[PDB]
Formats: sequence, structure tokens, C-alpha cells
Amino acid sequence: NAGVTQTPKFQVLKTGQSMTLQCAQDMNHNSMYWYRQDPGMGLRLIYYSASEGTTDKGEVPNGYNVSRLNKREFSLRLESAAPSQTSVYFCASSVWTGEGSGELFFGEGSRLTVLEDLKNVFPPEVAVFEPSEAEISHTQKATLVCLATGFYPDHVELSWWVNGKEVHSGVCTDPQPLKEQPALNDSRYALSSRLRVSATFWQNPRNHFRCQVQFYGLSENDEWTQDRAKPVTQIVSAEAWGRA
Amino acid sequence: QNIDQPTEMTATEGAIVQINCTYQTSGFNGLFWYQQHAGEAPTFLSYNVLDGLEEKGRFSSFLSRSKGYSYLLLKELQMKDSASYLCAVKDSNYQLIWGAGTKLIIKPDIQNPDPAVYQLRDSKSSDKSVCLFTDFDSQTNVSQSKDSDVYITDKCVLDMRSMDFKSNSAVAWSNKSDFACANAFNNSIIPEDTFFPSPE
Amino acid sequence: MRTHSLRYFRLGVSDPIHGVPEFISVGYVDSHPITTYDSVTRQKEPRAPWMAENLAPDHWERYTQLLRGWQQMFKVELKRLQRHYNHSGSHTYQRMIGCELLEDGSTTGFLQYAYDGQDFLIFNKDTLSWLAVDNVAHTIKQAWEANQHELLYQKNWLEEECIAWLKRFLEYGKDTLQRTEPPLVRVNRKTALFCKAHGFYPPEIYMTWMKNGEEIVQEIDYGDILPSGDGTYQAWASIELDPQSSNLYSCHVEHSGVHMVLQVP
Amino acid sequence: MIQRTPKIQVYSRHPAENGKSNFLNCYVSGFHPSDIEVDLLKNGERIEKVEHSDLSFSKDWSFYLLYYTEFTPTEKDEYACRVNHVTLSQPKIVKWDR
Ligand SMILES: COC(=O)CCNC(=O)c1cc(=O)[nH]c(=O)[nH]1
Repeated sequence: NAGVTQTPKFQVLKTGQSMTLQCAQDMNHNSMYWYRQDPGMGLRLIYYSASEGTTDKGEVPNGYNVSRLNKREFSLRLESAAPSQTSVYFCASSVWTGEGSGELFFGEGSRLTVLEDLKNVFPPEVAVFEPSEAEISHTQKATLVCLATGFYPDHVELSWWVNGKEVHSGVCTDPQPLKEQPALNDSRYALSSRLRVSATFWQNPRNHFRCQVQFYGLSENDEWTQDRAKPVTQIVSAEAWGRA
Repeated sequence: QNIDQPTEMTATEGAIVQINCTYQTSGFNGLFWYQQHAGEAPTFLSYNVLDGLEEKGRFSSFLSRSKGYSYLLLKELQMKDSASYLCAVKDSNYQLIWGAGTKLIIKPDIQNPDPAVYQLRDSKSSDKSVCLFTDFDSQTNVSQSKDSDVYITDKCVLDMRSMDFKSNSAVAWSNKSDFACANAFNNSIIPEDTFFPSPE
Repeated sequence: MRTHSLRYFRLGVSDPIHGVPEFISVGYVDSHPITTYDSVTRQKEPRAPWMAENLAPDHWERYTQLLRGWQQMFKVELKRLQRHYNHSGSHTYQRMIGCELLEDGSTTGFLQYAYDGQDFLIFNKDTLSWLAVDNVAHTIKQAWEANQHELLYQKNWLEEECIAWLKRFLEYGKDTLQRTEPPLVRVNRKTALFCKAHGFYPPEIYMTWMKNGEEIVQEIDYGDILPSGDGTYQAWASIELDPQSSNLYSCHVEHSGVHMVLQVP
Repeated sequence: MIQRTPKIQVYSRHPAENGKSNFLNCYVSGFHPSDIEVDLLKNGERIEKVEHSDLSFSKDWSFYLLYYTEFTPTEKDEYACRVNHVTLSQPKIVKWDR
């Protein structure tokens, strides 16, 4: 009962590169769809398959092709990636197409960024900053801050780890990244997150805090020619210990 | 054919909000509402094809075919309702026309505001100084930096579940020498009673 | 405007003869086929010239995809029916949906299914329920009535969408659909008197015999309204002559607001 | 299972007159299921160039068809329509009567 499963979650591409997005549904549905979502407008259908063995163009089919391999799978193909294809792609399915009131079931989405060259791709710098002593004495709470800075494109997942376990309570991460140079079209990004715990928890010297940023970047087959290190997919982290 | 809904709406926790959707389409075979949390998949909320109001928990959806308009009504708003709400209409050829979506922002009800600007501890691996504006009321707005070497993030709501406690905060940082938390949020209108602890 | 109707049929056959299509769907405005699709061509095509002339190829492409999906749905539904009937061999599944726009401005709408050419399920859009003829249909009714939204969608399509399509098609083909060709009526002897009309459009016509000013429906033999092949129709009605007494027999024909009387000398 | 036998009616498009061109119609209706074979006969021989409309659907779930051919009625020529259906043990021939 996985519903709709699409991969990959993130992908950076050079102009002219090929790419295939996978999508499978285990709901025994007949209709499957591929959408792209862009800021400022509604979902636009690329291709759809009303039933197994038939496909048809949507509203924006140019630059894409699909293959309804079977009842379960419906792949999206970008043969020659273009910068205009930078988008978040969503695969969906429904029981039938001609069913009037049938709703769509969506996959998690695939974020694609297509770049003329990869020389502006950077992993994030990650740093943790320990709580203010004035906050501790004024509120009996302690806020740690994690800063992920200088990264591009915006393909990151930030998480906090307390004593080897990932935590979500007491955590707030910026819902949108900050452009470090708002005027530039290719500006690198910054992202902040806070973890707030009680003063008692922070003052245990054996409590261990870690902020972790998974970055999705280049892979083996991506050509690299710059002087700096190749910005491959990687995890960058920083840590702090509690202070008595 | 076009679908129209407001770009953004802001309401306070516990209140009621009505998200409008008007459509002009070639025929009509039903109107859908979907909820989409940031970075996640849209999920189905409701379907209306005849006139009237249908309730589903805290959410109710209304439709008037003659006026070509529908609203999604959210009562007793909670922070988890913060999301984009998408309306979509099926036309005479069973094609879905999607609205651009309404981003719903929810202001938490801050029970005991304690606005303060704190200096976090430096990291030995970073040249940055970090400042935290926190515990202010939801009416306060955080303005972006007007200094090119100062970075200021928008306000964020965190929830300490074990203590049933919510608070707003925004972060500012820089590596320049004249940077100080006393002046980091000078471009924002901050509460008059904002606590600035003495520097060391 | 006279009364007009739009309706779409579907036919599914479970074990068809090697040449026969598994699935067929045809639409009609009143007596004129307007569209066709089957499992062999896999294409929805116009069957009236005024349909092809007013609907762009974009329309036929979209509905070709819909009919291909509706074809697979129909096969799945027929498979379920025949398994639950525990029937072997070839069996038929049929569907009819449509609407009427009456002369006085009122509207009707209907949707029903048949198995082996007999009523199976009948939709009531006022009570939003399905009438089941047996317990196989009763099982389908309970599953369909559990999906309340689909019932509402069908009510809206019958009352709003179908009527709008019909008005659109009536304008497209008004030269054909809204014309009037009056009948040519004659009487002859074959003993019985035969009142015969031909060359008329629309096909709706009322023919009856009156004896001394009174109508005896039991004594009259009514013929079918038949297509002549040129777009007009023909019909007849006969009554048996009394050999022992003379009476005043007169044929009465009613067509498109005009009444005719042929008194037999 | 209820199978319904075809109703077979043969007639001319216009009131027939000898030596005047016309069309011979064979209207087959009310049958179920849909498979059916129809032939127009001239003196007992099948006519080659015979046209027919597409299978048509009636409200009562039965089907109907119109087979037709162009001809000229003569005094000596006799015409008929031959129909075979699953409800028929042998082909049923209906002659054109006028
Ligand atoms: C359940 O919704 C419908 O039934 C929609 C209306 N039918 C059609 O639009 C239609 C077209 C056609 O060519 N054949 C057919 O059976 N139905």
C-alpha cells in the first residue's frame, strides 16, 4: 500500500542531458498522469495515460515523452534537458479517467534544476551555534541555530539529531531558502533552522546535538573541470554538546 | 477557460477562513479542492458538483454553479492547516483546469510574549556572528536586511510539544566587524519592550 | 422548437465472433447517429456531416482517448456480471444515457443498463438511487450507491451537461433537425382500407382511422414508421371494411402541427 | 436468456411504378443479439451491390438495420429479403409485396 512512488526526489542537469523520471502505483489504478508545477500558475499536464496501452499529450508535451510500460508504471523522459524544464514534476494516478468524481492520487514530487553549466553548483557550509546564556536565564529555554549557507541549487534536506536520534519536536526550519544575493538570477542560497530545548536538557553535559544537511548534487558521470572540489551529492553536518 | 483564487491569505490560530475559487470553463463536471503542504504531494480534500454546502470535519466546501464560484471553509484554524490549497474544475471534456493555489499562513496565538534579541555563542568553525530575535507576538513583521553583508531570515513558528509551547523567531547573521545584535534587526519594527541583554 | 433528444449507447459482448467487435458506442440526436466508436477502429468518428464540420480534430482526439478508457471499464464490468451470474458463453452488456429537451422547455434525463438485452439497472436522478432487477444488479447497486459523489456527477451531467450538448448539436444540424417535410398521404384498397403516408420529416407522425366520426383503436392495424433511405420516412394504418353495411371511414394524419383528413367516398 | 427474432419489412423508397427507378429497402429491427446476416434477392439470386446502414440501437435494447439497393421494378421481376439469425432455424425469406 505504497500509493504513488516516484524517483528521484532531486536532480541537477546540464543543458542537453537526458533524464528519466520513474513512477509506479500499487493501487491497481488505470489512469496515470505527469504534471509540472511552477510558481505563479496551476498544475499543467504534460502527458497522461487514460488506461494501459494508450497515452496522449497534455497541455505542455513539447520537450517530453512518456512510456506507459504496464498498468503500474508510467515514466517521464527528458531527452534534451532545457533550462525551461526546471520545475517540480508530479506523477499522479486515478482509478479511471472517464470517472466523473474520481480524485487524483499524487506522488511525492521530483524537483529538477537544469543549468547551462555546473560551475555554479555548491554544497552547503554547515555550522551550529550554541544557545545564548542570557536566553537560558531569562526563559529557562535554549535555542540552538544551524546555518546552511552558500549552496546551489536549492536541493537540501536539513535535520536535527539528538543523541543519535532524529528529532522534529522543538524544530523550525525556514520553509523557503534565502537568496544570498537577491538580485542575481543564479544566487547561492542560505537556510536557517532552530532547535529549542529546555534549559535542563541543554545543561546535561552528555546530551549531543547535530544538524545534518543532505545535499543533492553531481554524480560520477557529470563532467567536472573547475579548480575547486566536485560538488557531488553529500552530507555536511556540524555538532554541539550540552554545557553544564 | 481560467480558474482564479487569491495568491495568499493570512489568518490567526483558532479563527475561521474562507478560500474563494471562481471559474469560467467550457462546461462543468465538478470542482475539486486539494491540500498541498510545502514540499509535499497534494491530497484530495473535497468534491462538489451540485449546489450547496458539504461538511467534512473542520473543512466544508460550497458550490454555486450559476455564479461559477466555490469556497473552502476552514474552522478553528490550527498551525497544521498552513499549506497551499488548490482548486480544480473538470470541464465538458473531463479535463482538469487547475487554479494557481492559495497559500494559507496561520499566525500562532502567542499567550505570553517575551520579545528578546539574543546573541548566540560563536562557533570555532565559522566566522559568523549569529543573532536570534524570538518570543515576539505574531503581529510583528521581520523585514529583510538592507545591508548586503547581513542575512536575515523570515519568522518561523516552532512548537515544543512536551511543554505545549509555541514561539516565533527569526535569525540574523554576518561576518563583518561592525555587526552587533543590538542593531541586527534595526530595519524591522520590533516591540518597544524588546529585551536586549547586555554584551560581554 | 419540437422535442429533441440526445443519447449515447454502449454495447459489450463477452465472447464475440472472430470478426465482431467486443465494444461499440454510438451517439444519436433524435433519430440521426452523430458519433461512433468500436474496439476495432479504436477511434471516435462523426456519423453526421454537420458534426464533422463543427467539431475540430482536437475534439475527436480527446473523446477517442475517453472511449478507449470507457471500453476497458465496460469489459471489466461485463466480466464481473457474467462471473456473478455464473453464465458461460457469450453475453451482452448495454448502456444508454441521454436527455430530452421538450417543446414546452422542460427537460428529462435517463441512464440505464441492460444484460442480455433486458433491463439490469435504472438510475433515478430525483431520488439519487439505482433500481435493481435481480440480486446480481442488487450487488452492483450497493457498490454504486456507496459512491455518492458519482451519483451527483451523473445527476449534474444529465440535467446540465447533456442539455447543453444537445442545444449545441441542434444548432450545428438545424438545417436537418429543424426542417419540416410534410407527408404525401393516399388511400387505397387491398378487404381493408389502407392509409399510406410517405416523404415526411420528422419521423414523428400520428395516423388513425375514424368510423362515422368515432375512433376504434382495437379495429385499426398500425404500421411502423420506416426509413425510406433518403432522410424521409413512411408509415401506414389499415382498417377492415364491413361488407354488410356502408360506413363513413376517414383517415386522420397529424404531423408537425398540421392535421389532415382523407374522407373515403 | 431471452433472444428476440428479427422483424423483416420489405418496401420501396417511393410508391413503385414499373419502369421507373427506385430503391428496394429491407428494414430489419427488434432483434437481439446483434449478429445477423441479410441479403436482398432478385428472382431468388443474391444482389451483389447491396448497401446497409450501420448497426443501430433502440431504447428497448434491440437493434435495427436498413439494407437497400437501387433497382427498377418490372412486371416480371420478384424481389425478396433473406435474413438469418440465431433465433432462426433456417433463413427466413420475405418477398416484396405491392
Ligand atoms: C458517466 O458519464 C458519462 O456517461 C458521460 C457522458 N457520456 C459520453 O460522453 C459518451 C460519449 C460516447 O460517445 N459514448 C458514450 O457511451 N458516452
